[PDB]
Amino acid sequence: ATGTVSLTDVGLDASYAGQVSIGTPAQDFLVIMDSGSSDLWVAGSTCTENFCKQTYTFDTSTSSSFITSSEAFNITYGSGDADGTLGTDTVSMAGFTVSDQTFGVVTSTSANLISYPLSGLMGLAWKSIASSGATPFWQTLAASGDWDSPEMGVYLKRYRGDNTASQIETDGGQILFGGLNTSLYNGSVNYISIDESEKDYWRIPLEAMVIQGNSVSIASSSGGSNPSCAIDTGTTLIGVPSQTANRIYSQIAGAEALSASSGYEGYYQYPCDTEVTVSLQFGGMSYSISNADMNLGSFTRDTSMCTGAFFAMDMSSRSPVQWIVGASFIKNVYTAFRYNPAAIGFAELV
Ligand SMILES: *[C@@H]1O[C@H](CO)[C@@H](O[C@@H]2O[C@H](CO)[C@@H](O)[C@H](O)[C@H]2NC(C)=O)[C@H](O)[C@H]1NC(C)=O
Ligand code: NA
Ligand code: NA
Repeated sequence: ATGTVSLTDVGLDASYAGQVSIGTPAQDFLVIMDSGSSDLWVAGSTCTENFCKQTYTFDTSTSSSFITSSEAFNITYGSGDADGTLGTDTVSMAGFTVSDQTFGVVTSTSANLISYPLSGLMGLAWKSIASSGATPFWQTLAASGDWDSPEMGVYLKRYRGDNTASQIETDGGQILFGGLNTSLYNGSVNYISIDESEKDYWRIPLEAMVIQGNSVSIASSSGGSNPSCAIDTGTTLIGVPSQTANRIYSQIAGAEALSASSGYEGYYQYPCDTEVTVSLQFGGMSYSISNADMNLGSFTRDTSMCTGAFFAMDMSSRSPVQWIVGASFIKNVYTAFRYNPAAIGFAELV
């Protein structure tokens, strides 16, 4: 079989979310679809955080199939963390069901992790990085032979650069579970193979980067000659090692690091009237990033300067990834996440 999740684009390409349903009878939630993590969680109805007061929450007491657990749930993202306890219940998405899906019932988070209309997050990466130890929903489906083809196809719609766009766009893209949507891409899919040691994040090697026509050195202390890049639908921008970010912005005349005084340490800005030409090389092909994705607008009162989508994020030397490649990149390609043989594919959008 196949099944489609319609995506809502929240926050001007900040987060892409789809509907999950949990419990009996079903309780429905809009959750971040996150190819950079592997746990499902939803804000619980007992949560006393302010955001929980203003969004839909999961009432464990009104699900007749809910199996409680005292086991703690704790997950950390680059943007913050979420805590609560594990639970088990029937979960559906895209017309599929997992009867005894383990997930987090969250009752605290770091400030501003999520808000209305979101209620949680569904991890689309591999079991080995699931904090809960549970097999991810998507992975159960793939492993069971339920899918026509063992892959997920992703389209993220772009609103950044549209001056009349809303903070909630329900026409936000699509995830196809169990195949690729041939109406949304053109030409052949270029698959980059992922070996058995790399089934954690969805990650692939960066071969090269070109900005303003200059090939940037992508060597790093953590990642050696070539970084391993999380292809991460759950992040907004492109996070890279500090050294690499410095090198990137050195290729744009007039670029400078934003001071920590601004409140934007790790970000860089450059002249707003410079259209930046930039591509990332994966699997022997260059993939362009449109100027509408690259230019985030002015972050300070100096309106002649605009912030770029690449930012400095030094990561744990315990991380297997040195780049986090978010929606800023992904909006420019149709993306296939292939379970078997394990691979990430890219195609030109139609
Ligand atoms: C592939 O993507 C296309 C384009 O988004 C989907 O087409 C829509 O499907 C719905 C109902 O299934 C129609 O009512 C819409 O009018 C279609 N939109 C357009 C622009 O044609 C299509 O459903 C997707 N296919 C799969 C299998 O997910
Ligand atoms: Na993530
Ligand atoms: Na420099």
